[PDB]
Amino acid sequence: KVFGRCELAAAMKRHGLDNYRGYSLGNWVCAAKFESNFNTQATNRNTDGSTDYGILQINSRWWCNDGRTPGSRNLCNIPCSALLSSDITASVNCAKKIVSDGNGMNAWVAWRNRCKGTDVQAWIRGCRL
Ligand SMILES: [Cl-]
Ligand SMILES: [Cl-]
Ligand SMILES: [Cl-]
Ligand SMILES: [Cl-]
Ligand SMILES: [Cl-]
Ligand SMILES: [Cl-]
Ligand SMILES: [Cl-]
Ligand SMILES: [Cl-]
Ligand code: NA
Repeated sequence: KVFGRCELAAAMKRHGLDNYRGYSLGNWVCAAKFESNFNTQATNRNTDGSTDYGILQINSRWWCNDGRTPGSRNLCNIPCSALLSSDITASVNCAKKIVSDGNGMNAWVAWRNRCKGTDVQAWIRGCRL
């Protein structure tokens, strides 16, 4: 599924991601924009052989099982395919773990490089929330 901007903001808020660990909703929408362009089915293969999955491009090195990332963990206790669903529950619940791991949203390099320090409220501007 390719979410609309405000549609995704609303779904993230319903799943409790707004201000989670102090990160306002616009931070999460901005991250999803640059990770996946709001496409739940996005996948991308990393140089180390791991793969990133879903709207927040969650990595199989640590967070989900795909059966093809040697030496990896599955700390969200999910198949990586669950991160591609039109229902964002699994991605949100796993993102909550990731953002709590110590480095906050810097875990998403694209958030650090493209969202951090910017006017992230623009990503939710105009949305009925
Ligand atoms: Cl689509
Ligand atoms: Cl957009
Ligand atoms: Cl915001
Ligand atoms: Cl594996
Ligand atoms: Cl594990
Ligand atoms: Cl699995
Ligand atoms: Cl949803
Ligand atoms: Cl980047
Ligand atoms: Na894994």
